[PDB]
Amino acid sequence: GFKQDIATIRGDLRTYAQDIFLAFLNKYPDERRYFKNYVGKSDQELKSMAKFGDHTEKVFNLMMEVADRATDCVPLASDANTLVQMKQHSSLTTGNFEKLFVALVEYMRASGQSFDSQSWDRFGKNLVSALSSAGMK
Ligand code: HEM
Ligand SMILES: O=[N+]([O-])c1ccc(O)cc1
Repeated sequence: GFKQDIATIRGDLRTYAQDIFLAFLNKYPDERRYFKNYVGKSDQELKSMAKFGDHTEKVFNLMMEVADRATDCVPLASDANTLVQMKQHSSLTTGNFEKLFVALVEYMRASGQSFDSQSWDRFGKNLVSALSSAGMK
C-alpha cells in the first residue's frame, strides 16, 4: 500500500525523482518555464546533470516526508504551509501541484509495479486542497 510505496520510492529516490519529474515536464511542457536551466535539454542530457538529480531528489525527499507524516493520505496543515511559504514556490498555483500528481499517478499505473495508485491520487487531491487552505491560489 501507500507506506510500502514510500519505502519503494525512498529506496531508489534519485531514479524515481528524475523519472517522475521528467514524466511531469514531458506531459505538461509549459511547466518547463519555472525551470529555466532545464529548457532545451533531453531526458538523457538532464539525467547526466548532477544538479538536476540533486534538486529532484530534494523535492521527492520532502514529498516522501509529507506522505509519511500523512494519515489516510491526509497531509499535515504545517507540511502544506511549508510548501506554500517556500520562496521557490511564491509564483505557483494549486494547478502546478495537480499536474505533478496527475503525472506521478500516471507513471505508477504505467509502471510494471503494484503501486497503490488510488492512494497517491487521493494524497495529491488532499495536498492540493490543503495548499489552497494555506493561501496558495
Ligand atoms: C509535493 C510537491 C513539491 C515538493 C515537495 C517540492 C519541494 C521543493 C524543494 C525541496 C525545493 C528546493 C530544491 C533544492 O534546493 O534543491 C523546491 C524548489 C523548487 N520547486 Fe518545488 N516542490 C514541489 C512541487 C513543485 C511544483 C509543482 C513546482 C512547479 C510546477 C515547483 C517548483 C519549484 C522551483 C522552481 C523550485 C526552485 C528551483 C529548483 O529547485 O529547481 N515545485 N521544491
Ligand atoms: O517536481 N518539481 O516540482 C521539482 C523538480 C525539481 C526541482 O529542482 C524543483 C521542483
